[PDB]
This record gives sequence, C-alpha cells and structure tokens, in this order.
Amino acid sequence: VNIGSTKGSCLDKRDCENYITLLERRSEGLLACGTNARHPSCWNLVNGTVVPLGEMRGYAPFSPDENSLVLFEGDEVYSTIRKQEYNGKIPRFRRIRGESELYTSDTVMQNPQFIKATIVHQDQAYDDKIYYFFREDNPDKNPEAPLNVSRVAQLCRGDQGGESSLSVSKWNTFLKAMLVCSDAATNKNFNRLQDVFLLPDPSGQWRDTRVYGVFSNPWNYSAVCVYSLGDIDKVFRTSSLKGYHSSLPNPRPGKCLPDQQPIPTETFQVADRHPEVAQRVEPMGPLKTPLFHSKYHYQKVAVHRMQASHGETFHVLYLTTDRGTIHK
Amino acid sequence: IPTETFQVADRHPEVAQRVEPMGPLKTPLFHSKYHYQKVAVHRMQASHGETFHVLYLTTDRGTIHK
Amino acid sequence: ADEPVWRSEQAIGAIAASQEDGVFVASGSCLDQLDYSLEHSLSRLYRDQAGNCTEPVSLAPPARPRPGSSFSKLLLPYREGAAGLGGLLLTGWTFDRGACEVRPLGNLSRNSLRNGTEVVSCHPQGSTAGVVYRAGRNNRWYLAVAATYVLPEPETASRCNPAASDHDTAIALKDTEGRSLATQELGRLKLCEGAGSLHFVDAFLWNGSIYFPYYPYNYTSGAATGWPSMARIAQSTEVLFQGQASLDCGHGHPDGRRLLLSSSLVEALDVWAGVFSAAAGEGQERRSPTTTALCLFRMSEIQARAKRVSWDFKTAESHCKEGDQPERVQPIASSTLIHSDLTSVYGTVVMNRTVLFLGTGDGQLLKVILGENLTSNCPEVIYEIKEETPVFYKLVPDPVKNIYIYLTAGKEVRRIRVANCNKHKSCSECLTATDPHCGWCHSLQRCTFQGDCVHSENLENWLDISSGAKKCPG
Ligand SMILES: *[C@@H]1O[C@H](CO)[C@@H](O)[C@H](O)[C@H]1NC(C)=O
Ligand SMILES: *[C@@H]1O[C@H](CO)[C@@H](O)[C@H](O)[C@H]1NC(C)=O
Ligand SMILES: *[C@@H]1O[C@H](CO)[C@@H](O)[C@H](O)[C@H]1NC(C)=O
Ligand SMILES: *[C@@H]1O[C@H](CO)[C@@H](O)[C@H](O)[C@H]1NC(C)=O
Ligand SMILES: *[C@@H]1O[C@H](CO)[C@@H](O)[C@H](O)[C@H]1NC(C)=O
Ligand SMILES: *[C@@H]1O[C@H](CO)[C@@H](O)[C@H](O)[C@H]1NC(C)=O
Ligand SMILES: *[C@@H]1O[C@H](CO)[C@@H](O)[C@H](O)[C@H]1NC(C)=O
Ligand SMILES: *[C@@H]1O[C@H](CO)[C@@H](O)[C@H](O)[C@H]1NC(C)=O
Ligand SMILES: *[C@H]1O[C@H](CO)[C@@H](O)[C@H](O)[C@H]1NC(C)=O
Repeated sequence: VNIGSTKGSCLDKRDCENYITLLERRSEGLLACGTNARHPSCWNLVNGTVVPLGEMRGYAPFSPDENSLVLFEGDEVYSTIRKQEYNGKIPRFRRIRGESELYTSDTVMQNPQFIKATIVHQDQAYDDKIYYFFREDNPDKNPEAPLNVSRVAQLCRGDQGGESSLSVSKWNTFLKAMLVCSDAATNKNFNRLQDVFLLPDPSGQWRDTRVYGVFSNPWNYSAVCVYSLGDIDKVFRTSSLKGYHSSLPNPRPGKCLPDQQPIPTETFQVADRHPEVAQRVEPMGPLKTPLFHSKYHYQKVAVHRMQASHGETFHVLYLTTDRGTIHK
Repeated sequence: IPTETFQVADRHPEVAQRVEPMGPLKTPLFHSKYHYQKVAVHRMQASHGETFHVLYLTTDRGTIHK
Repeated sequence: ADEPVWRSEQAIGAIAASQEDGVFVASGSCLDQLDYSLEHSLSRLYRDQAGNCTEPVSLAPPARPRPGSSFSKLLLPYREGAAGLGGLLLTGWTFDRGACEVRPLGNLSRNSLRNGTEVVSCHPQGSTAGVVYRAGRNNRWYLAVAATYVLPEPETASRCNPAASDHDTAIALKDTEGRSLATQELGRLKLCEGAGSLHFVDAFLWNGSIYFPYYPYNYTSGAATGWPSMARIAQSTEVLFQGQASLDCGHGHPDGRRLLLSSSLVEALDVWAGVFSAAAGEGQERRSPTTTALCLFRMSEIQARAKRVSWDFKTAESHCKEGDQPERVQPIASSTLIHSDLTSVYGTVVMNRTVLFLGTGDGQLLKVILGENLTSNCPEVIYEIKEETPVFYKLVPDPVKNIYIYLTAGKEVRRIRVANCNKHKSCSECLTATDPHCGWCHSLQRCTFQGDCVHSENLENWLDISSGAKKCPG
C-alpha cells in the first residue's frame, strides 16, 4: 500500500523518502506515521483507503535511523521524538496528547537511549504510573567506571505539572533508578540493557508483573534478568535520593497526588535536583542473579508462559542474537 | 608525624585520583582472552641496535607467552 | 511647574502611568494608585503585611552607579484601549518566590485574576525587566521577562531560587491568561554557565522584536564584568534568539563606562537612548566630570550588528564562548553628552525635534534638544530638587497632560512642567532658545504653549520655532 512521499517532492533528490516508522490501530482505523521527507505526518487506513491527517510532530522522526519511542494509552500519546528539527541536543519524554503537554526537564537524563515504555495500573487510578527503560551516560566519571548505565524511570500518569510558571509544563513526578543485572557466584556484570519484555501474572496482580531485561557487556556477552513491578515500585517509594541527605519533603518526590493537585514546589525542587534514587533495582527472588548468561550477543527477548501436556507450566524465552538467529 | 597530620591520614587513607597507565591514552599494552598470572620483562637490543621490551607471561594452563 | 508633590514613607521602587487610570507607584510592600495631580491616594495595596508598608528587610543602597534593591519588580499596565473590557495590570514582587499577579487596572482593592510564582526575581537586589505584547493565532497577551533569578542564598530557610533545571533561565515567556502564567518548553532563553550574573535594565518592543538592555554584573563583588549589551528576541509564542551585541559608550573615559543606569527608546525615531557610567569607587571617590554619559544608538545598527552567537546565552549550533565574540555597536557620535552624574533618561519627539529629559544624582532635571545632525546642545535645567535627591532611573511622561513629566527621586513623585516659557519676555529672546514646546503668543505678548495661547485660525497668535526669530513683529 504505497504511501509515497507525495506531499512535497524534493528538488535535488537525495533522501526524501516517507519511511513509515509507526503503525498503531485505533478505533478510527490503522494509524500510520512517517518521516515524509523530513515533514513528520500520519495517515489513516480504514477501508482500503489512505486518508492523510497531515503534519503531526512527535509521531515520527525526521530520519529513520533516529532513536524513537511513542506510547498510546486512552486518548493520550507519549513520545521521545523531537517536534522540530532545529531542536536542541536534549532528548525528552513528552506527553504529546492529553490535558496538557508535559516534558522532562534538562536535569533528569544525560544522553538517553530509550528502549521501551509502559503504563502500570496500580491500586488507585490516580496512582497510575508510566515506566520506561533506557540507557544513559554514567554519572560516575571515574576511569574505571563503565560509560553508560541502564535505567528504569517512573512518572505519574496523572501528573498535573508544577506550581510555578516555570514548572507548570514539566513532569513533576520523575524518578529514575539503575537496573542491575550481575551474577552472584562470579562477579560478572552486564550493564547494557538491550531490550525489555513485560509478562503480566495470571493472578492479575500488577505487583506480580514480570519485567524481562536482556543485558550485554563490553565483550558482547549476555544475560537475562527478571524484575517485578512490585520491587521496582518499592524502590521508588522507599529509597532515599542520591546526593540528598536530609529528611524528604512531606509529599514525597515521585508520589502521585489525589485530587488533581499540582506537585508542591518544595517537593519538585528536591526531585529536580536529585532524580536518581540511591538504591538499585535488582532481580526478583532470593539471590538477585540472572536467569542465565552466555557468551552469545543477544538483542531482543519475548517470553511465553505455557503448560506442558501434563499441566506443568514453563516460561520459554525467545532471544535473537546479532547473528540473525533465535535461541529458545 | 604531627597528630593532626596523622589523624587526617588515618581517617582518609585513600587518595581520590586514580593511578592510570603511562603516556597519552592511559590504555593497556594489550589484552586478550588468555588468563595470565605472572609477568617478567626484558629490555633488549636487536642485532641492529634497536631496543625492544619483551614480556613473558604464564597462563593458568602452565604455558608461557612471549 | 512646582509641587503637586507626593510623599511616601518608603523609597519608591517603581512607577507606571496608566492612560485613563491613576499613576501607580510602589514604595515598600505597598502599591498606590495616585490621581494624575498626585493629590489623592485613590486606592492602596498591602502586598505583604496587612497594614504595614514597612520594608520587611533593610536594603542598604550601594554606590549610585551600582543598582539598587526593591520588593516590587514589575508594574505593567496593559490592555487599556479595549472599549468594553477594562484595563489590566501586572504586579510582580520578590514575595512568594518572585510571584506576579494579573490585577484589574484600577481599584487596588479588587482581587487578582491570575498569579504565578517564579515569574520575576525573588531577590531584592536582583534585576527584572519585562514587557507585554500579543502573539500567536489566538493573539493572546504574553509577558517577556528577564531577571536575575539565581543569586547565592546564605539564609538556609528563606531560599527562593527556582528549580535546578531552571537555574540557567535568563528570559522567560509567560502566558498571561494561563495556569500560573505558564512558560512552555520553548519559552525561555538560557544563560551560559560561568558568564556570572546578568543585570537586566529594560525590556522593549521594536521592529517585530523584543530587546533587553543589560550588563554582566557581580552582585557579591558589586562590580560590572563585561560590556553593556542588548539581547534581541522574536515577538513570538516561543523564544527565538536573534542576537546579542555590545554597546560602546566609554568615549571620554579611560577604562570606559561598563554600567547601564537608564534606558529609553525614542518612539517615532528608531533610536535608543541610555545613560552609561563607569565605577565611582566603592564609595564615591573616583568621581569625575566624565564618569557618566548619554549615548544614542540607531536601532537599525543594533539589529544589524546583533549576531546569533553563543556568548552570554546558549544556542543549539554552538558551545558557550567558543565561536566569534559579540560585535560592539557605536553610538551616534554627535549625540553623546558627557556628564558627572546622570542617572535617568526619557526621550520623544515634539514637532520633529527630539527631546531628551535627563535626571541627575544631584536632583536636577535636564533637557537637551537635538539639532539637524542630532548634535547635542547645552542642557537646560528645568527643575532642581532642593534636597539634591538622586533621580529614579525611570522618567515617566504624563499621558493626560502632554506638558507634564513625572519625576521620581528617593521617596517623592513630582509633576514637573516640560518647560518654563515664562522665563522669556521678548519674542526673539524666546524663539531663539529652540524649544518645540515654547512659542511666542501674539495675544498677550508672552511666550507659552499652544494651550495657554488662543491658537485662533483667523489670527495666528502662536508662533512656532519652524520659522525662527526671523518672523517676530520686530
Ligand atoms: C469504514 O468502515 C467504518 C465502520 O464500518 C465506516 O464508518 C466508514 O465510513 C468506512 N469507510 C468508508 C469511508 O467507507
Ligand atoms: C476601592 O474599592 C473599595 C472597596 O470596593 C472602596 O471602598 C473604595 O472606595 C474604592 N476606592 C475608591 C476611592 O474609589
Ligand atoms: C511593621 O511595623 C512594626 C511596628 O509597627 C514593626 O515592628 C515591623 O518591623 C514592621 N514590619 C516589618 C516586618 O518591617
Ligand atoms: C493564585 O492563583 C491560583 C490559581 O492558579 C489561586 O488558586 C490562588 O489562590 C492564587 N493565590 C493568590 C496570590 O491569591
Ligand atoms: C563574584 O564576586 C565574588 C565576591 O568577590 C566572588 O566570590 C566570585 O568569584 C565572583 N564571581 C565570578 C566568578 O566572577
Ligand atoms: C526590521 O526587521 C527586518 C527583518 O525582518 C529588516 O529587514 C529591516 O531592515 C528592519 N528595519 C530596520 C529599520 O532595520
Ligand atoms: C525631521 O527631522 C529628521 C531628523 O532631523 C529628518 O530626517 C526629517 O527629514 C525631518 N522631517 C522633514 C520631512 O523635514
Ligand atoms: C547635518 O547637517 C548638515 C547641515 O545642517 C546637513 O547638510 C546634513 O545633511 C546633516 N546630516 C544628515 C545626514 O542629516
Ligand atoms: C555510551 O554507549 C552508547 C552505546 O554503546 C553510545 O551510544 C553513547 O554515545 C555512549 N556514551 C557516550 C557519550 O560516550
């Protein structure tokens, strides 16, 4: 179904293609967004028809090789894609569609590379969280420290914004934590998060949702670690903040508020200055160690809970190597 | 050593800056997937007077690499 | 002329003259709506304490070249000629983390409509200059503000600096009709780290852009750093940096005058006036008959020489202070007027001549009329403060009576006459002084204004300067 760059063909032909980088089906039909010769736009495919919706910044990058990420939930869209080409060198996690636009501040991430995002429904609706995974520069600059580190971040879905004119449009509930995947027996660390896969529990308990992460290291060796939304959330609401040694503000940083209250300035400033929690998120169960590690270079993971002929249940991992193969 | 000088040292024995390798690009002479345990070096001259450093390493497999 | 003076218990921090409503002036933690005649205090605003206007904290006024402290930061009336909708007023203070509210232009006893914190400086000694304008498809009312938001806070409890992610904010765009006068993602201009503090003097609209006169300054040290400059930004809903440029006005002084005390854009002339000064010691020892000076600049040259370089502000195409340096702009040499203690300036055009009113540290109100070459003539003294009280850096013109000008000094606001034509009796004696306001009257044989003289059509009583003394009856 050709959706050609037929929306302003370039003179001096080089690379003005319309790379389709997004496919999402909505009630209106299949949403398709593309680069459109550096003019981000979307189209709707309903009944063998291709209806253009025009330019929609944030829905598609200007170039196909860009680190993109867009998430859909209800009538809200989130994106890591810049809305303008002459934009700064600061990647952001933004709510592109919703009550108001929110963007992450300059202080929360250092050259982030987004991997995946998800909505997490907790006990009360107003406590709903958005979690997303990524790699960024290591704040530790010592020569023996590894250059990048793996993270999970949390935002309150119901974040209103701040109290001051400067913080109104910013996310005021951002918190990030380092994701650790290291072997206990050996001392082997896999610091480079490659891919994440979420597997809800049969119990329906969000706290039991499993997060499977694939990690590699400088030698391109890999390991798979499993986390629980429960453990991650516990880290976010109980850990102190790196670099902050005084009693925390009453409404705690990263904690969602009840009746559409904006986050108090005194709370936002602590969070905005110290966004990293000090305690690390480790793998599930006793002995926080990987399910397994090998000398293969894994890049993607998918998990299937299944029952054997005799009713036994097994979790089967599907991993792609960088050699174009799959391991079961 | 004065008590005041000794008490700082006794509470903070580790200096902050790390010792890195010699010369520009503080990087190793080389690295490999072999498990080396001991090293001995010989600075030597070649037939034409050129000077070379030769390292002798033992692996955990009971062999020696030159 | 003379004394419809208004007094205040505290020093005046700001003054803005409304068109159809009184003259507003902030003293301490209060704001007064005064009658144009400075007779009655129509309404009053108690911003901090319930009945106290007393300064909650004592501000010690440094050297006169050095900028002063104040609790009020912004006093901007706008949306005046609406016809159907009342007028509005922006009142910004150090209180509540540099908060600013939107109030009805009039009775100060009414409640504010909207308000937001971190709009202006929360530091008494910190600069703040802003201007309202309209932009976007909705043609909404915006406020472009420049301030010194970040200063070292010794007091560990009264800390009011904005968030860490806003620490480098230099100028911000505020939506006057939105949540907390909100600034969006692309609504600010950021400081270059290390550039120290920037002291913003004024903020004004010109040729589709917003200009911000300022100078690097160390508030702790109390000394100016680099060259006085001007930042240029687009009149948009988003910040679009269009350039920066230095202003050279150190003519009759060795080390120069790297301090900017006053700013005034001559409306229908496209020329900007500013009073510059060098340091007068830490006390007042280095005082010289050349320490201050009045300089005029062509807005066209200011626009042309202001490049989108990264020196005091951050840009996406370059690193701070790594590319080319800002170009210096030269003033209109003919207009320069050297002095020993100039503190304020205001300018406009009457017939077609450019009139400049200047204030001094000795309480004088000068006046210069520029020639054909825009050359500055000897300054005439219109009023003198008996107490020799330095003149507030802002000289506000009377919107109702074109013949008046509001002079503010220390704790008083006076309604001074733009010129005293009664000082001349002879027709030739008057029309030779070259004053666009004064003109001989062929009715009662005296020199006055067009309003004081029966400007009849049958008998042209009033004689202007356009003709000169070569027209008098003699
Ligand atoms: C596609 O199907 C939907 C629902 O069946 C219908 O509302 C829509 O009109 C169809 N598209 C067109 C333009 O025929
Ligand atoms: C201002 O409003 C108050 C209360 O509404 C009123 O009492 C006062 O007289 C008003 N000011 C004047 C002088 O009109
Ligand atoms: C208000 O006045 C009282 C005395 O009437 C004085 O003690 C107080 O300092 C004033 N307000 C402030 C905090 O300056
Ligand atoms: C400031 O405005 C807010 C609305 O954004 C309002 O709730 C609050 O009461 C106001 N505060 C002041 C200074 O009266
Ligand atoms: C500002 O002046 C203070 C006091 O002299 C000094 O500590 C500081 O270094 C100055 N700021 C800079 C770096 O210019
Ligand atoms: C006003 O700005 C435009 C640039 O958009 C420029 O072309 C023009 O020369 C400016 N006017 C003056 C008097 O400089
Ligand atoms: C008014 O004065 C200005 C500057 O002195 C000059 O450029 C202009 O031509 C004059 N007006 C006319 C039309 O004489
Ligand atoms: C300066 O004045 C002279 C003589 O009065 C006049 O000829 C000249 O045009 C003026 N300069 C300009 C460019 O206005
Ligand atoms: C950290 O590693 C990632 C991926 O290997 C790379 O893209 C990034 O540039 C590195 N960080 C820096 C700034 O060197």
